[PDB]
Amino acid sequence: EKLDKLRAEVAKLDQISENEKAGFISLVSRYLSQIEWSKIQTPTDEVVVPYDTLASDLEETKKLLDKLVVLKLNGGLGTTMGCTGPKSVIEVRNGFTFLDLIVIQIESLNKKYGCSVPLLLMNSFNTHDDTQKIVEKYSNSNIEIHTFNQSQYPRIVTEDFLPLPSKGKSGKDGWYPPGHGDVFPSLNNSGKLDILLAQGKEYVFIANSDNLGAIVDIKILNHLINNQNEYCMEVTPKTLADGGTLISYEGRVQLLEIAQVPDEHVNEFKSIEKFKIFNTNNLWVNLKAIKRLVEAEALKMEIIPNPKEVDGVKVLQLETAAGAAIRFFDKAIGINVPRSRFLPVKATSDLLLVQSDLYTLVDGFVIRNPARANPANPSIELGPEFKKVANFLARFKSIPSIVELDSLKVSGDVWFGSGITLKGKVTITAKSGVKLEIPDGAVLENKDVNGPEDL
Repeated sequence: EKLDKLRAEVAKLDQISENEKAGFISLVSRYLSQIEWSKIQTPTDEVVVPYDTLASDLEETKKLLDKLVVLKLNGGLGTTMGCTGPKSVIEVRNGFTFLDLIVIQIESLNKKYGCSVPLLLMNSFNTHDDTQKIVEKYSNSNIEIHTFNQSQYPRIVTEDFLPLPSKGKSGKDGWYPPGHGDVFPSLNNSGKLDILLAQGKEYVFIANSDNLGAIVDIKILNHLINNQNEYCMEVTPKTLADGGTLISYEGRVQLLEIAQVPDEHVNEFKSIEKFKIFNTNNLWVNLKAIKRLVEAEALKMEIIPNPKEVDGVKVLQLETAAGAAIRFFDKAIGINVPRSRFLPVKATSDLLLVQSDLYTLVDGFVIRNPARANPANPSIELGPEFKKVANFLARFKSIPSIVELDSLKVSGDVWFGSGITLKGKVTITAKSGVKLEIPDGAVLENKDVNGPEDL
């Protein structure tokens, strides 16, 4: 029994709590111990509710908001985009970080309705101390901000299936936060869940701190209160560029990810024709239901292995997803929302969009320029030279105007001046060894640039 050998070594660790050891051992048990395609059903409009059908007063809206807590997933670092510290503290636009804008937006909500919707940041051991220091700057803000630290699990050395860390030794490299599905046991273990319940809060709105579209939506909250759904996942129509989908399966809604799709149906799953929606990671969950299901040990989400290398040594990081929890909640639904609620910043190409003239900031909210009639955003592709935020900023003296852009692709050592306008289809391909400069004031429209001769 490899399970006993691992549980015994986990028990000797002194860096994490007994609750965390038990949760990790549980994940390992499921990992060590596929959907039936013919049973999958497309959700009806009663199971995935189109946003246009939602039922449309300051004081009554306060009564709704008084039941809400806003939780932002803040356990991840800015590594992908070349930044240290929490991903949420990268600057988005006009010097404001993701977390800055979240705070201003809740301040706006509190002012308009005379409420105090609490903000709860779910940190990880990778972000918690920095976030504690950072949230000192909101001390004078019209907001109640709290934080908690999610679970800390040991990485598993793949070769011998033993924990990487050891008793009484430091080192972040030995550990990992076990995904966003951990929000539910962590809300409980940290004590925040009992406090929220005791305060009369009833629903938590969960979202990634890097989704600029994930604002509190009164119509959605109103629907949940009126119909007592225990869980609502916001989905949005699939495009070619898109993720897990909601299905009806054995009489209730559940998330389906490609990992659970048998090989012979992966192409049908990946197609655009059968599944029309995907999960935005905007989640609304009933707090009493979480407590019930955490205490019943019912939240047995699919294990996501997420393997990694620590100084070239292969490790396992067993994780779970927050969206996968939906199949355990009663009266669970999807809501199919417009894509304006799905604006994740995952790459510097997304920063280009939000920092451009395509958007502006209005009281903390990211507002799309109405002069772009096309509701689709331009496609933007940049080479690895632009991967890191600082390098992306250096290579754009100003952000080009892209209101009329269809698509931009840039590769090679390219440096943009200021005051540039891009229209239609623009490709810029700097050949090997060429440091290509796009001049100040350039207008590029339906143009392929392959060298200085094209400028």
